[PDB]
Amino acid sequence: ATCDDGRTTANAACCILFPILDDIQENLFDGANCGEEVHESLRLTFHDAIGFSPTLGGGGADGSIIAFDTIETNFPANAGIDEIVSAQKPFVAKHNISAGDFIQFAGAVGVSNCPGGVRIPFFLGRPDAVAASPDHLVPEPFDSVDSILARMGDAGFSPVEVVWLLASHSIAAADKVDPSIPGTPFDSTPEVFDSQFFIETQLKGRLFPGTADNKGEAQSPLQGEIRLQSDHLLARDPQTACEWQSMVNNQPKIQNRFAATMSKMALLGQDKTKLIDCSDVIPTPPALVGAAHLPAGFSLSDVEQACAATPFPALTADP
Ligand code: HEM
Ligand SMILES: C[As](C)(=O)[O-]
Ligand SMILES: C[As](C)(=O)[O-]
Ligand SMILES: [Ca+2]
Ligand SMILES: [Ca+2]
Ligand SMILES: [Fe+3]
Ligand SMILES: [Fe+3]
Ligand SMILES: [Fe+3]
Ligand SMILES: [Zn+2]
Ligand SMILES: [Zn+2]
Ligand SMILES: [Zn+2]
Ligand SMILES: [Zn+2]
Ligand SMILES: [Zn+2]
Ligand SMILES: [Zn+2]
Ligand SMILES: [Zn+2]
Repeated sequence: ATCDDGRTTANAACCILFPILDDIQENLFDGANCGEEVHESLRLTFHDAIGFSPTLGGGGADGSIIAFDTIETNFPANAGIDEIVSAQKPFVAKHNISAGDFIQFAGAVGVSNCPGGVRIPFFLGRPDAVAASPDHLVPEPFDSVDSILARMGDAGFSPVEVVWLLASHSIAAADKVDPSIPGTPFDSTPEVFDSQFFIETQLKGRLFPGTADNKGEAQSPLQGEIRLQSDHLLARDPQTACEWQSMVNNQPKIQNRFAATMSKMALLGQDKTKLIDCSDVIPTPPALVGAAHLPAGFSLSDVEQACAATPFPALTADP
């Protein structure tokens, strides 16, 4: 199909997305960059979708975190998310798509701006949210591995799928974990969707980049970086350590698993056979330019190898 302006897409119904794409690319993403708003919007896709529990309720990827923001944004685990919700609200008001669709669309658009990134499958047609998420559904950085795997499992994700989804932390920072140093990234390349995150989480911790007693924070190996206690544990726990290490310098796996699992998350609470596939409106992501590697002055002796079956891979070091 050919839309009013000459752009094409497989299903004509997808045409309404093109002006929305242009609007968000300039006005939310600072001109199609992989920056702060991309990161927050990708976080938002998760804090929307994971509000889903067979026992407790919540409609999943339904736009509830916008529609019921007054409730959801005051949950402790949602600290800091009010900023991006308030930034997305005017676009949702202005355009003719549901908040659930908008959140997933903005997340997939944003991720496509990141070198090494992926086009997450996107489906159009979610109805407006009809309930707030229950509290206590979003994993927290001071939660155990057992707790996180049980929560994500409750929502339908296996342990390997949790690791795959945490490739998100390759383009991410924290603002509230240590509010003395807001905006500190989880890897040395927060504007590149790469395996740096899985390498750097495996390094021996050395320092706290800000203050030293924050709940849910572990030592970081690098002054410009913050480490979550949840990521420290997942990189090391016998349940997840071997999958974690398998991501290192495995960019094809990161891409293919992240996109597939994000699609599954984007569809929590929904039914893709009632939705329309609009994946071809999402832009083509830029490529990686070079290999993930150790930071300057590090070596493999700085890696806390945690997988019994398989030696951590050789890596070069930024010299
Ligand atoms: C599995 C358990 C997870 C835990 C415990 C966790 C925890 C956290 C924490 C504490 C922050 C920083 C919040 C702040 O202080 O500003 C954060 C940021 C973020 N998370 Fe995770 N998260 C998890 C899974 C996920 C998943 C599945 C996604 C997939 C979309 C995701 C995407 C992000 C992004 C992109 C950021 C950066 C936000 C920003 O830069 O402002 N997270 N997460
Ligand atoms: C039950 As919980 C994910 O708030 O520790
Ligand atoms: C004290 As809790 C179950 O919200 O991690
Ligand atoms: Ca929701
Ligand atoms: Ca990165
Ligand atoms: Fe509201
Ligand atoms: Fe913030
Ligand atoms: Fe580097
Ligand atoms: Zn900006
Ligand atoms: Zn922000
Ligand atoms: Zn519009
Ligand atoms: Zn809780
Ligand atoms: Zn908790
Ligand atoms: Zn942020
Ligand atoms: Zn364990």
